[PDB]
Amino acid sequence: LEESVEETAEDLIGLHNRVRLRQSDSLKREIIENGKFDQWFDELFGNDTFHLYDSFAEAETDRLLAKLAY
Amino acid sequence: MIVSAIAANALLESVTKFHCGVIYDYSTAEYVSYRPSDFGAYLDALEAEVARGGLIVFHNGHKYDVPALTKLAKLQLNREFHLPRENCIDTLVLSRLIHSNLKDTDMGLLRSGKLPGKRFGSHALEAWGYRLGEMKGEYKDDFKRMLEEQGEEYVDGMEWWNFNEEMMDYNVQDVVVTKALLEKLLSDKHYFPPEIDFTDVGYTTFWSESLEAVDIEHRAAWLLAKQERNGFPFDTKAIEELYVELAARRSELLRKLTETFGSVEHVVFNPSSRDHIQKKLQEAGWVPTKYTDKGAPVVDDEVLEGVRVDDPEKQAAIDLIKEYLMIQKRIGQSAEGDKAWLRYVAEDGKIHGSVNPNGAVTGRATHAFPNLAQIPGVRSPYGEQCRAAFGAEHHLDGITGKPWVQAGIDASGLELRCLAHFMARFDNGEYAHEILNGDIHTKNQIAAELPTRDNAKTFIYGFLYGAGDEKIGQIVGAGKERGKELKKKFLENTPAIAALRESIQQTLVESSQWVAGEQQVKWKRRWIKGLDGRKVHVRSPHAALNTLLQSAGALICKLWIIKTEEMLVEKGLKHGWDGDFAYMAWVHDEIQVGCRTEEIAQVVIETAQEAMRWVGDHWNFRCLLDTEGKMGPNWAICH
Repeated sequence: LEESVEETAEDLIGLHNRVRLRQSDSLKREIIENGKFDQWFDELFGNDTFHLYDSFAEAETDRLLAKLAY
Repeated sequence: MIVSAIAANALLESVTKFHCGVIYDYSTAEYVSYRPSDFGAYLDALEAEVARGGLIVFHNGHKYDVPALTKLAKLQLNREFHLPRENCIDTLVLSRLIHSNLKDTDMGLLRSGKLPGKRFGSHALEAWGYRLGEMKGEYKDDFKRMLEEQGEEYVDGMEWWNFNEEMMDYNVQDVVVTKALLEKLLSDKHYFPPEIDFTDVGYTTFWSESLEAVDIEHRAAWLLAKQERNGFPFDTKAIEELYVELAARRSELLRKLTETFGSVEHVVFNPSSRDHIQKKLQEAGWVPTKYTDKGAPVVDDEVLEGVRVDDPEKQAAIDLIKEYLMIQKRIGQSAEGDKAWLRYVAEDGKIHGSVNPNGAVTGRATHAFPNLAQIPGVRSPYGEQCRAAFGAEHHLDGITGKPWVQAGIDASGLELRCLAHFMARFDNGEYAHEILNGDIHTKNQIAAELPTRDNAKTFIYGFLYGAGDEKIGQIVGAGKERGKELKKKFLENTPAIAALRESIQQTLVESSQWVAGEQQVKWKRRWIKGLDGRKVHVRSPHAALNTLLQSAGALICKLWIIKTEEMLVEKGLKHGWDGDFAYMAWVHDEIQVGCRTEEIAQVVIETAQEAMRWVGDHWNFRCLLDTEGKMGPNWAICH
């Protein structure tokens, strides 16, 4: 709830590849635009297993449980 | 990716017709030959590789082939032909990058008799053909000897005046060595990772999967080649108006310098050639102090200032000789030289000083014909006139007719800030903030205990670059006694510097040992990683620091001058004398940019600073980098 879906994915992506894509700032722009992002992305989320919540615009209780049940 | 090489009638200055060219495609795995009527189809084949997003392989193409194909397409086919910088590669540049250390290695190859002595140091195609074993013969020598023996002599390059079926075959010969040299460079995994076959990828992937230095070098060589074609506007009349004032001064002095003396033999001596001052001072009663390795006494500017003789006329004549030698130097650089400036002024009124990019072990390029990076400064005699001759004001605008304005921007204290970056790892940015706080020469003075700040300035650079203890002691008028204690005291007050040589020595290396007065400094690792990741073979651990900092400083400037122009193009300005600005000269940490209006120069100055901060941000520099700009007509004002 406290971070966009891209930010939680950002953590997951780095975590899978045993790295921190939040502190190495030259490497962030490099490995993504070169072809190592698409590589890891398919390597990780390709199994269609990961699902996230996208809003950050203060969800209501039965505007979350509905989505959580979904 | 395709590999090619061309054949023209002459050099970039007066090339008029395209002869032949061969294109080997890695997808088709077959060569294609073109002839002087197939020039049109040749330009199409290169565009097709651009449309697919591939690469075009040339040897010396960034400096010659590509701009020549730009020039040839305008006068012969009346079509605009321009290869983008992103989808063209120059093996010659990569050769200077990957194998800067090769000769060196060539000593055994030179002894082998495999590699010609005239190609001892050349990165040229012919020099590489024997290295790959692909040289079946050279077109340069098989023509010259045919001019002697089979009739009619020759002067300078006539084997290109017109096409011949042997040229069409030696055009292929130039291509297959280019292909093999490319694969020899792609097989070096320090720059090109093995997981990617660069012989079969798109241009977007090639730059990104390669080492950062690879990308910079092609941007650097492309940029500097533009500067050569931009050239430096030159006031011919002014230098001519100086040669008159100097030759007259030389002639009047020559007359006067025969008034004090006084000389199977004859006699005519004048102030030149070591047999001159040596022959007279050993008659005025001068005992030489410092000698040379051959035995001859030292006769330089240093000792001449201190030469004291009992003869007042001889003594007063010393200062007259001091002037004479200096007069010859300026004359010998601007008029009376084989590479004099007046000889290189083209028909446009500009001097096109050439530049070999990172074809120089570590960082800063090399300049020659003429060396634009050794014009006497404003602080030296007659340099004010000299620097004034190199100015944007000496080139009027092809449209408005106005004198362009020059913008001079240098890297503020680049050397010490690079030092602050590598030592901020041990003092947590202490020394780096001392730069920003200002008066780093004041702190170095206190740290090394020097009487004046100027003594600290001359100390910090000499000490950093591996100076003896005598030379350090001579700063305060002493020897190795004060020198050893001056350096040891500086190390104690600046721990980070010593700890820096730990991390370097723990990278790791070997160990050294002295045997009876011989420096036997061995090593295990003779290659330092740069900021872009290139190999910097450096030297013995006795200094090495100088190479690390100068590699850092010059590679920063390379990115700096690249990012500035990219932003200027991004901001909308146009590069070229028909545009708004033009790169004229790059000197270590300073550049000279011609500008159509004063307003444009102001943006250039700000843009140059913006690029310098981006470079510092890109490589996560531990210390802050900055620049200072100066606006004016010529070089004597912008520096």
